[PDB]
Amino acid sequence: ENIYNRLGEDLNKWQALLVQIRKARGTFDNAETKKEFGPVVIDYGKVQS
Amino acid sequence: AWTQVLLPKIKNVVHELRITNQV
Repeated sequence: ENIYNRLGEDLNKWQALLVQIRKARGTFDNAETKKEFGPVVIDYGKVQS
Repeated sequence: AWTQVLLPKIKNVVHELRITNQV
């Protein structure tokens, strides 16, 4: 409800955040299960589903 | 010999099924 009120009657209704959400599907929804970086591996295994 | 092997060293070809944006 907060989102709906905040973006009441946008480009049509939202039309904008519905675009950046698909980009926010990043860091996510990929065959990769753990992000490596140097010697630090951060595994998002328990949350991926 | 290759044909009957299909049915001579053959490489094993493998491909996967995945899903993305729920497709």
